[PDB]
Amino acid sequence: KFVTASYNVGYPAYGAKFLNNDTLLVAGGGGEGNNGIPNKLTVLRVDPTKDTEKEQFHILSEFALEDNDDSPTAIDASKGIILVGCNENSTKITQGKGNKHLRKFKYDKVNDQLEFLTSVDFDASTNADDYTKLVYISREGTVAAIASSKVPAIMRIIDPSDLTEKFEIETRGEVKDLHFSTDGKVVAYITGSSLEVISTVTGSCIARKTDFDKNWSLSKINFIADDTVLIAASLKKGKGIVLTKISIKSGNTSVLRSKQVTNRFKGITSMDVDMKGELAVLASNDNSIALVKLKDLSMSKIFKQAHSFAITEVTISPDSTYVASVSAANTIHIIKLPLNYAN
Ligand SMILES: [K+]
Ligand SMILES: [K+]
Ligand SMILES: [K+]
Repeated sequence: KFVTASYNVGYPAYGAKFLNNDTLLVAGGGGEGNNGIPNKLTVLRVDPTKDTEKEQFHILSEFALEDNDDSPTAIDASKGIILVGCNENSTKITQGKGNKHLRKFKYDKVNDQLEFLTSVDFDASTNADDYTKLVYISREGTVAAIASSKVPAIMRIIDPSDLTEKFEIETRGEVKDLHFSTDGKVVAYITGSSLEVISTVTGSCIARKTDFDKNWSLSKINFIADDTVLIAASLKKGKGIVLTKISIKSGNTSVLRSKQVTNRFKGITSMDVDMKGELAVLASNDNSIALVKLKDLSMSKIFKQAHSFAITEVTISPDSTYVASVSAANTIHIIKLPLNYAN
């Protein structure tokens, strides 16, 4: 019923995104050391049904980042535009030489090749410990949002064409996760205990919510419909994951439905929702990939030990055919779903 396949990409992977139905973008590396381990962007064609590794995972192109660059920490892609969070060498950073840590690439869909376009230093930081925590770009590729680990927490909303900052949002607490609505006109973000919704056009508040259970730690957020977000939280005391749907309208929010979908794990490291808005995928702390059917908020399948440790990102192809996950254990896990699985 499910076809699965695994591949060792050759370096610890920290980001993954599907460029189309069939093509996976992966980013990561061994970091800045003179260690014989590359820092790379890798583009692969995947087909988990085939018999050999070369057929299941075909590498279309690779971009070698600097051997003395940090490993990439975050990526996203939309319509051939690729945005990558990646510190330069710590020495260059520390000695005030500049940190072009937000980089723009182009994937040529016909050439399959990767091109470095331009990069920019947004944080103006001289602390090598600061990294780009979140990188997201809207479906149409017209707006993006990035988030530093640095203090105080700031969300920058930028133009992906030339990497200019549209506006700077000083968030109140630490930004946990982040998502754009499908039209790209709204970005929603979460801290550990609040939801904030902002227009990407004006920078104005649209809606806000802070009355979550005090035992909840908000973890991830994805849009599932035009005016509806899905928030994943973990139990502070106890073990479990709550998925909640919150509707956003006219300055107010309302909880459509809330439900704990499992008690098997303590927390999750990644979440994605398919474009159809029907399926959610979770990557757990204990290294599982879980499939959640959004109509019922029910967990319908768990792939135990899909990586050996640290699952960094999970991504669903636009046709809802493949579920891809990558980890710091150097592995890529591919799941093929039966057609209309969630239905
Ligand atoms: K290296
Ligand atoms: K890194
Ligand atoms: K998200």
